Amino acid sequence: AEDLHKAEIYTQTTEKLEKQWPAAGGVAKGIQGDQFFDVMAAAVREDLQDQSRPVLVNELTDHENPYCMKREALRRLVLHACTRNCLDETLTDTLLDRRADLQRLRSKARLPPEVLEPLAAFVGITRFSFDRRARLNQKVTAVQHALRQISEKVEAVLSVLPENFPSDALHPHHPFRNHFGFESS
Amino acid sequence: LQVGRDLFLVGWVKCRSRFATGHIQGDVHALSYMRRYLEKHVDESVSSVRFYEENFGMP
Amino acid sequence: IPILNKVGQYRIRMRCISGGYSRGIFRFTRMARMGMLQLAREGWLKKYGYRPGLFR
Amino acid sequence: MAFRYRREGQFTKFRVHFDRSGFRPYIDELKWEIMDWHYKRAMGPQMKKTLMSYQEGSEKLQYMHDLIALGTAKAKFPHATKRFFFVPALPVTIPYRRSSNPFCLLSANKTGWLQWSPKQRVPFPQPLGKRKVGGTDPQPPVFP
Amino acid sequence: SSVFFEEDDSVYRQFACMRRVREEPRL
Amino acid sequence: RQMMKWYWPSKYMLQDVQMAQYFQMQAMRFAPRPAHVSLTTLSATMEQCWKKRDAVRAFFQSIDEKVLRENPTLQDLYGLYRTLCPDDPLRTPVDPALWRNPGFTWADQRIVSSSTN
Amino acid sequence: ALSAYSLRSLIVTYNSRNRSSMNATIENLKNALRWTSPSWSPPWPVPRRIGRRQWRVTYLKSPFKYKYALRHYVFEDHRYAFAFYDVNSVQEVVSAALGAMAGETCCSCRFSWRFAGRPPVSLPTPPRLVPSSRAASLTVLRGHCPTDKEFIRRALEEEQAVERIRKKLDKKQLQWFPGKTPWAPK
Amino acid sequence: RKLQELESFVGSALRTYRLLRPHALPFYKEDSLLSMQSKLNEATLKHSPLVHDLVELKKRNLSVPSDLLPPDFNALQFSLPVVSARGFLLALSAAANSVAEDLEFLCRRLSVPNLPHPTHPFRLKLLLDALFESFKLRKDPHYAHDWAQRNWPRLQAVMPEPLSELSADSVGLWLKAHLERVIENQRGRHADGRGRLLAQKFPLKSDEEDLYSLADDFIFDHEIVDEQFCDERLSQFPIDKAGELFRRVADFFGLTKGPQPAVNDAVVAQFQNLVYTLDEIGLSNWMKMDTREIEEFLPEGDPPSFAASQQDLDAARLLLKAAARGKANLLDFEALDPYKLLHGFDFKTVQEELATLPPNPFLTDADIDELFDITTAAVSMNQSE
Amino acid sequence: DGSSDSALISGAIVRAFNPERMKVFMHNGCEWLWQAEGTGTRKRAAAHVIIRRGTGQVRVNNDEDLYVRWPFYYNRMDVLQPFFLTGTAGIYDLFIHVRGGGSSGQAGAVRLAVGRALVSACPACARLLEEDMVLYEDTRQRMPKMPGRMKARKMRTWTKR
Amino acid sequence: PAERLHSLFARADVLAHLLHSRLALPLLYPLNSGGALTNPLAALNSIATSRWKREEVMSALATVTPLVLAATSVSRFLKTAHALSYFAGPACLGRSRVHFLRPQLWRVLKPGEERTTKHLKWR
Amino acid sequence: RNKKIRMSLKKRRRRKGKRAPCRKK
Amino acid sequence: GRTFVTPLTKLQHQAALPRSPLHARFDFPHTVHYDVFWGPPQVEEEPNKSGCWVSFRVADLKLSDSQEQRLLDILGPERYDEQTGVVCLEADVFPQLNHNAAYLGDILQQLMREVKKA
RNA sequence: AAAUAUGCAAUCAAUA
RNA sequence: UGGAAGCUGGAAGACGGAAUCGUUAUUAAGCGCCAGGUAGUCCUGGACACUGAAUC
Repeated sequence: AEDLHKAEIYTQTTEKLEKQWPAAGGVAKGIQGDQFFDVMAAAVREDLQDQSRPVLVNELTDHENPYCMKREALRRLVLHACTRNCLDETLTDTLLDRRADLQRLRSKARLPPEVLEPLAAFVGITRFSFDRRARLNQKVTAVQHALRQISEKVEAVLSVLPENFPSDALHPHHPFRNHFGFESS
Repeated sequence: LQVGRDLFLVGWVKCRSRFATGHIQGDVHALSYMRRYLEKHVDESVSSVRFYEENFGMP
Repeated sequence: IPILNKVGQYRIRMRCISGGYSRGIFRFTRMARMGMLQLAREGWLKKYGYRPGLFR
Repeated sequence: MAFRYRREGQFTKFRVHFDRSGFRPYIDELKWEIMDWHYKRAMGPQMKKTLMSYQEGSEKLQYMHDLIALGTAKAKFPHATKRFFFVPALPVTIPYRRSSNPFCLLSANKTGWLQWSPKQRVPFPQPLGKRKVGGTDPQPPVFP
Repeated sequence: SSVFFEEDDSVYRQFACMRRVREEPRL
Repeated sequence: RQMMKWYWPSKYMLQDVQMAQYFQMQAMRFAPRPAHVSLTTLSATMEQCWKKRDAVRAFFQSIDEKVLRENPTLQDLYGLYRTLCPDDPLRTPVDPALWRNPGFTWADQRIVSSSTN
Repeated sequence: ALSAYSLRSLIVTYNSRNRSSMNATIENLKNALRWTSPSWSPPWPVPRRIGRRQWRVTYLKSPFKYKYALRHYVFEDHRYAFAFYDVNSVQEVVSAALGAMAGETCCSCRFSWRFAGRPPVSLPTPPRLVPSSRAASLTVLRGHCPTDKEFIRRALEEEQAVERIRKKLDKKQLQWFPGKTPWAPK
Repeated sequence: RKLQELESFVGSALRTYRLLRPHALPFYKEDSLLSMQSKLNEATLKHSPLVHDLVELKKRNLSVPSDLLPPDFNALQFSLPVVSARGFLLALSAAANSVAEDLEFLCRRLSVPNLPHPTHPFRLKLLLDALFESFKLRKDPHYAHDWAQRNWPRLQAVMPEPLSELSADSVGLWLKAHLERVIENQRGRHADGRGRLLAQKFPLKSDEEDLYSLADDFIFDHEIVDEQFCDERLSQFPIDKAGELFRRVADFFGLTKGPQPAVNDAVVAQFQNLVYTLDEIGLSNWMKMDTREIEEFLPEGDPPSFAASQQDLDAARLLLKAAARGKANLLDFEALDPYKLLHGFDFKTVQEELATLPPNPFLTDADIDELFDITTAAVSMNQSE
Repeated sequence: DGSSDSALISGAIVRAFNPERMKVFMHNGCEWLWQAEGTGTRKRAAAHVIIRRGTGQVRVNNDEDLYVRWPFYYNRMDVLQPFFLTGTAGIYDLFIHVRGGGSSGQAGAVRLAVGRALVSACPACARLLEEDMVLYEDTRQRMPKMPGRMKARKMRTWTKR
Repeated sequence: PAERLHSLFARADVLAHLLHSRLALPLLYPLNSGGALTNPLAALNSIATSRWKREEVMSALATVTPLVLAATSVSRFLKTAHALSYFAGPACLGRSRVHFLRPQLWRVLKPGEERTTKHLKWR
Repeated sequence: RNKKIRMSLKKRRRRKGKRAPCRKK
Repeated sequence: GRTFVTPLTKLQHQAALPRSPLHARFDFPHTVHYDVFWGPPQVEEEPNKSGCWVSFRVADLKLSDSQEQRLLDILGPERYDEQTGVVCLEADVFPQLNHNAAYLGDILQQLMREVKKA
């Protein structure tokens, strides 16, 4: 019962986070646009969800999907103290699928990387990362390095900017451009 | 056969043009469901139904 | 290439996984007649689309 | 063409190579599944027996290990009158691949362990008739 | 509607570092 | 690879069940999750930008729109400065794509909520 | 331009080994779509049933001799394809498609990302016609795909063309002894 | 013998309900699902804070705070939620009266006698029965002339001009010829297709005059017809062509003509959606079978007679809005989820949940409110005897 | 008078609910559809047939002649007999799309399709085809080969001792 | 009227949705042969009443029945339209056997009907 | 192998476009 | 010489990549297709799920007659469907979808450069 | 007739 | 004496004695085609289609 209660609390927290830090225009459009505010909001929401995700007692799988967590808790309870016979043990899955709340949560999972990573690779974007926290980290590191110089000065700032770094100099052993890409998530 | 496969019942059945007989074993709830199906959920002319040799609590 | 006589692809035979027999072995099963029969009758193939009610 | 859907599978069944038909095999999955079944059936009950043997120092050992690892040990024992139930578990042995599918039930696992349940009303490897799954009865046979 | 099909040569001409970045070193 | 995938996997490499390891896993799976390096560096960058707000304004006044277009990182700096302070350092309004008005104002205190049940 | 690409089509082909599993997946997809948040209608895809495949392995009935007694082991597969067009709620559609899967059913996803190229050049208001000196002196249906039918037609024509091209290329490049070219040192 | 007849009738009623409820699991599976749901609900709710709070309050003799259970909340029956039966009845009465208004207007234009009183909860069915009784034919060519004499003037006003301008004698002669051809083609000992269609007729020999059916007896005018008709009427009806058929009927009756078409395409789309919805409750089975057995085996009962309440009116309005938006089942909303309410989880109201769902393109909230009269529905329900 | 009124009612019904049946032509005292279609199957051959009031030209698949598709007179008669039986030989031009099977199977499928098209054009004339059994769909399939047998029924020669 | 005819079918669809919602559950809902009788959920009568009355569901079904009986008029209209759509127009010894005089009896395994000839010998 | 299959292969070559004799010489 | 720049390295080195997601290096209509496989836990990777291709219409490309002829000749008749005037380019050279997509983009850019050379 | 220059299988129009 | 092809063909062989086998119409009989044995190799085994009867 406590695990089910924690799962419900986690789902409520995820809904509150979604309403508090909505992604304007859709997650895919925000990722494609790659705006600093959108990346920051997505990373903040993801990190808050990660921090708030509970640790249940009866399950050793820390599911990041509230749908999966709630469904597994319900299935465990049903198996433990709701199955009269083999027919019930088989109809457990139909019972789970017939719940309206699970139906609603079914269409609220995170976007898998492969939806856009191959498209970005085809376009030719090397300063990119499907992971919102990683993208925020890259942008923030670049901004910190630019600020370090912000104090012939615009030229130095542009030189320190990540986009203006030669590709040949990334690794000594491969003095050729367009050889390194973005790590897949 | 479909009903028994769904209900995990065991035993045997024997159907012909005008009659049917069978010996069914399984959980009490499954047996009750089978009895209800035979009494009310058969898509053929069922003029008479009879149940006999009922036993419970078998190991 | 004499060394291929010993370290070549053609020194490999399809042997039954569950029986060890080296004849009557199909890639789709990797097992001989009796291995396939035991696996099918134990009920390990129902999940994988096996239809015992089909002759042809 | 009098029976189209009846013969639907004939073309792939008869006049196509396996490597080009697109049919997906099952050997490389059932191979691991059977060993998983055997390992679980062999180890789960013994794990539960070992867990329940003492049955008095379980909470003390959990407290000490929590102190050693986390340093707080108050996650499971907020106070002296809280009971932490231990769920039997076994190592996961089948190398399932981590996938981006958010609905995968064995991709978010991080402990390398899975909970084990002795109760299952429906037997999974349902044999045909009287046949018993091999490796089920270890007692030696007795002849007349 | 912000697609920039052609890069502005003036900015790269003004800034040398971006000029070098856009430049293709000889094989 | 295909020819080396015929027989069963080794049965002597299956993990053993040990009570000590079970307790270790039980203790470890409750470990805490620290805050992300991205967010810590975001806080540090916000502090630095607030400290050097004047330099940012001078740089954006000196710069033009084409340089901002050609250097996306400068767009991130502009967005950070705009969310920190409502001032519009650039002489001319920017296109929506390069920067869209979020309507946000700053991080560890902003990102907080409380409730009970 | 990554920011301009649009998800023209997303075709999910559920591959199952059981009719019950396929039906469960279809029902789960329907229920997931039935609860999609935003005239406006849920992103109902166009169903496309695919045939059934089979395979056989033949063995004798006996452990020794008796070659005229034989047994057949028959396997089955089922495939069912659903196509979303002009997908705007990419996250919602993908989540529903992936969470619909039930039992052992797998899914193969077919993504199409389209870029419209340079936008058409806008024509201002055409010049108005004035009299001269002489004159002066004197979606609705439920369960149907909400996207445009012409859009669907164009997508289908492109899909058929690419399928023909793929078949031609594969047939030309197919070989039984790969790597062999005629008259080369064999 | 009476017990045997009662058991047979119960079986027939259960079969009729199975016909009406397609795409549903078997009865034992449904019962098992309900059992599992109830046991799960008890196991979950035994530990709820609210249950413990109420137990302590009752034990210590205190009073229950009023601001705990929302006014619309109802007690769980057998550990699982249930919707307001009175509210459902009120919504049904409102919708039935709304449709019966148009049906009665159509009947009056045709001068249908023996119309029922509007307060009757069975107003729609009574109107349909009265219409079909007024317009009935005995399938015998001898009565064709009398039927044309009695009924042709009523239909003349509504018929399109080229047919209305005709006389009653021509209609009588045409009906006589059609009936003679139908009788010949039905008694010509048809075996395949036509034989099955004839056999599908539900037996009626309780001294019941044989009545010509235009839905079934019309196509027997010609001996031989396309086998596609038989295939569609016996195996799978083209449910997707209902809009086309309705447009055909409207064109025949001259509703399409005019600068502003009287019916238009929105009405065709609405009819298509209605047919799709009826398919969910078994339209296809009705097309493939005879509905006389459905009528004769579907159980009847005493009409409801109770007193309405403010909560009942609110529930009826919410049910009408949910049905308009397509979510007619209220058990799937967070409002009727016992777990969240008992465990103190914030939940969305019915209106809040409906606000985040696609609206009905043909019926907005104001239209619902103006076109459904909960007051008259409650009056009709409160009607007695 | 009465006949005119009955014809008016029939024409109104046809216009309202059967627009395609308006375009008909008189022949041998009865109306025949200007254009009609049908389908047929036999063995692994499926055929679609369209008949339009013409001069009697038969085109098969991509503009192929009847005698080129079916060199054999019995196959030609299988295909074109229903026209003779109904008496509409030369009245209609036939267009055929056939796939699968062989010469005789395609001929049978086309015969069934032509009969169905003719009955659709003039249902009252199907009595002329009933006796000849033109409107019969033969669903018989090849007998599967059996294990332990060379063919569906053939076997090796059994040797005693 | 125009608006009345415009809204008639939408309101009929609302009624049909109500009927579908009612019919989507068992007749004696929520009664069950399991938890309902074995695990009842006094001080808790406000949130869960063990008592239950059948007259409510009986009346609900009684009101539902005539509505579906009326909805059968939709099927009647569709059948009428379907029959009209196939109207043609003005009006224009020994046994015969195919595929054997009589069906053949088989005492050996038929390759086609193995599901009925399996018990018979294969030779 | 079988003479009939050899002739079949020769006929296949002829259909593919290689004029080869069908005589079993 | 004994040391040389491999063709793929040359393609990467001479390829021009966009500065930001707001910059397009193609400028013509096209559709990018790739396949992804998802399902329950599995130990074996699904084969034939690493290739990707791009399809476009020559009329949409809107080139001169000589350039269109050069494009058709370079891509061959196998990659050209005449019924709808469509042309497709495939890339399944590596077992990784991202690598195949990057290679596909590079080869498409090189193809367009060669067409413009016409 | 300034239309065509004509042999048929065992998969695919829910897509050639 | 792995299979296929080509030039030459002085190999038997003219439907086969006592005896002997298969076969229930999309069947007999004829004809081609193809999965599998993870290089090559059967006329074997297992299938597929096309033509297609006669007889108490």
